[PDB]
Amino acid sequence: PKLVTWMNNQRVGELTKLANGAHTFKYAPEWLASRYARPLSLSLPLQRGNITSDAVFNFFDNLLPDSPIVRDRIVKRYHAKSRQPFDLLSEIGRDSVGAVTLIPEDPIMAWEKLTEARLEEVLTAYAQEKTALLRIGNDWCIPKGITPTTHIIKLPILDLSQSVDNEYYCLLLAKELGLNVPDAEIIKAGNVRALAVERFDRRWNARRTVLLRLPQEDMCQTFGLPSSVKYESDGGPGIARIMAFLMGSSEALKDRYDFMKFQVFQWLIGATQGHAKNFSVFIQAGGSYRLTPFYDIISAFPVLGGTGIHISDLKLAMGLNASKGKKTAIDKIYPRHFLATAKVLRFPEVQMHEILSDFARMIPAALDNVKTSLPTDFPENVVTAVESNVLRLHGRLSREY
Ligand SMILES: [Cl-]
Repeated sequence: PKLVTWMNNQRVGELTKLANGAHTFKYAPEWLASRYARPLSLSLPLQRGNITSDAVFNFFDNLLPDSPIVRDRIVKRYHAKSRQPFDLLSEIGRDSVGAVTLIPEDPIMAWEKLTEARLEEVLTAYAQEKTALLRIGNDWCIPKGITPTTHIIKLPILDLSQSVDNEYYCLLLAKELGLNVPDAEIIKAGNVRALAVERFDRRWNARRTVLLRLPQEDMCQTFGLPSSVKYESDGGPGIARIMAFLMGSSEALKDRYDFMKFQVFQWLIGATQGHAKNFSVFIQAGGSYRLTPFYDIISAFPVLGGTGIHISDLKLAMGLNASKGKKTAIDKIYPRHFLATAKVLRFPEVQMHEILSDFARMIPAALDNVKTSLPTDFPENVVTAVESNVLRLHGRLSREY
């Protein structure tokens, strides 16, 4: 009942599942002795004894997809012993988010190039269902052994049939507006259209002979919480808890500014799904941390008017301060709410003003610039929907900034 936990080529410790179902973790002495040792999670601090808190089960369970439907698929695909976490990671824990590599108790870089036909096949087998591949030059490949992947691959997902184009667009816009986000590309293989997002939890060495995994954990993990409480309405962290947390980042000022800037950005693009698991931090040597780039960005604008949903129904996953409580409706949110929030969280008014004024003058040019990076077959309705609504909200920044 053990899975050895590795960080690149270093043994970190072991995950054990006792006979009664309890999960425990124990760091390896060689790991702890390193003057550069870092915990697996800020919720699992470095220590010599057996860790038995719920933070253990929660940390590892948060490495898996949230969806029971996706988990059944995983058990079926690898014939996993059960749907239980320990058993799923026994099958797919070799390459996961961050740098944790889980290998059953019972290297050289190598890979296999895939043909367009083969790539189409691989992708047609896949909250949503996502996989990962290794990019070598302009070819998509399957890594061999412990060789890591470099890109998260997402398939189309309320008609969220254009979620691939939606996210591509949002990521391009975020980058154009100065936000820290991964690059992405729309890949076409036969009749499949998927989004390949470059992973920021991976890094090639200078000579390109070794691809390293970078340790990171999302906000539920960092707080020892189960994925079940990822939404603030369920007791999960919101802007206040995360901002407080970021005070201790090795890049406090830049991370708080970036996180606040991103809240304004989600509001402008109608991103209604920015829950706690959509934020992560890199865990660095010694246990210090800093915010990773932003990810999993999708606009709810292209889904408007569909199932009868109006713009008035769009709500931010993490609310802002309101005179009498919180402000969550994108359609009712204005700059005063961001400034009121900045104030109570001790985020400088001058910085909040800069963020608002920068979007005020840059949005129109950013929207035009993004168009050159869209493929000829990009769905116009997505551009139309996001563009018109972003400009509509952007007007509110101009009637003051
Ligand atoms: Cl509201």
